[PDB]
Amino acid sequence: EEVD
Amino acid sequence: QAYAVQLKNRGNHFFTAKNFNEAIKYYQYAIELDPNEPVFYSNISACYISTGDLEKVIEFTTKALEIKPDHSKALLRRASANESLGNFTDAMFDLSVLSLNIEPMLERNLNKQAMKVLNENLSQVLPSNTSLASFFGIFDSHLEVSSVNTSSNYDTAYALLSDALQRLYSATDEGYLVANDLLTKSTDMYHSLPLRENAALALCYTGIFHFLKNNLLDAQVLLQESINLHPTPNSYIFLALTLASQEFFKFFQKAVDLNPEYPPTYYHRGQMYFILQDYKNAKEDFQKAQSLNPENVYPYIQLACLLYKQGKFTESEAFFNETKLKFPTLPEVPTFFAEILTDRGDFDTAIKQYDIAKRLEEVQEKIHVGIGPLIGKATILARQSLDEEKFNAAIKLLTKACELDPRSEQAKIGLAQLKLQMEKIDEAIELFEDSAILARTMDEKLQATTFAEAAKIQKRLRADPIISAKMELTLARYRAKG
Repeated sequence: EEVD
Repeated sequence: QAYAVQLKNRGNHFFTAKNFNEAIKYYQYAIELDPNEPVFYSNISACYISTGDLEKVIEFTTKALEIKPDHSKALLRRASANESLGNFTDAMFDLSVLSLNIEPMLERNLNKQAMKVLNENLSQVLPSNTSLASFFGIFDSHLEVSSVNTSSNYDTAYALLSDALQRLYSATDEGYLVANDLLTKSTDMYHSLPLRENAALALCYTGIFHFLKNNLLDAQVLLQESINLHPTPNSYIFLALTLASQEFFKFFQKAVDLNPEYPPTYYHRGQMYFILQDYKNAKEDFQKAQSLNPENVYPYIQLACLLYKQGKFTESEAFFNETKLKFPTLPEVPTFFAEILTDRGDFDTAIKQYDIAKRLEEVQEKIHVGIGPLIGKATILARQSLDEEKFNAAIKLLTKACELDPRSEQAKIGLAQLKLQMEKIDEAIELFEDSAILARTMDEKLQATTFAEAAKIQKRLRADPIISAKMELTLARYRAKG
């Protein structure tokens, strides 16, 4: 779901 | 390095707008300028999980984790794709590493794995000698052996049946194995063939052995057959146990009707009342059992246990003491009392009572309480134990118990938990897996398989020096902070  | 970060951020922009193909293109662009950054590979795996390509998720999380093995998002993503692909052991491994840097994800994967292994394993064996001696303890051994009719003109199987019952009621390791064997033989011989009464008797005991071996359907078939041939209290008791409230009590009234003076009828019914919290009717039935067989220790025991469960420990203790005076050499007395004392929190007196019971059990020719005292003392000692003397003492007792009663799943489970605690994991796994085979119900089997599957992950974690060091550091820090 989340990108760095 | 700096332009690669700029490209990653451009890729992040495309990711946010759900343009995953453009995001991957920019992340791969960044990799072409700086391939040593794990985040780029990790970001690509986020794109592949959002589209549903689980295989590529594994490829790219792995590439991230080959650079940075503690990368949290790459560990979580890899575990997610692994779970989806059915690689539960792999998921559990990544989640365990993550937990060291989740708990319901790990448990979910453990339960998926345990359920899988149990089904594979599922697609004849007697319970422990201790359990058998306990089950048959209420019966009048002379009466049962003597119940074989010798007055038949056609029964050629009576003498074999007599032997089967003598061996059963000898209450010995070998006796149970021989009885099981000869009872099966007798049933076959009676199927081929006072005779009807003997046939029903053979089928009744072969039936209860099926119940004890966990063949519930085979138990009911031979028992109903036994009732059809010649109904006895035993057969109704045994069928009621096989089918365990309304039906249970119906069978017992039929047992009562056939012989109102048969002690085990009231004992077993009192046990159900006891379990159902009906202390009044339990008491009255145990008292009926006692009057009909005052030489049997078990009715006394249950009356004492009832006093404790009602919150009358002083009266219970006194009843146990009174029972001691009537039965001074029977290990059953201090064994059940030690159980009460343990539950009350009195571990000191429970150990003393278990020591008495062990001593009394050793001198008896028959099995009375078997390895019960060994398990009881060892469980207390393990709980009381940094205390290396008590821990190793608990190991010795449970090892002895496993050697004396090899078919006891309780002993194996007990020993395994301790083996696991001292990082004898291979031993723990084997014990847990043997316990799963020996286990009775589906939930007890799954429980033991769960212990084994969880232990195998521990083994896998421990095999890595870095993870092992991390695990030991965690424990050391915990203890120091305490």
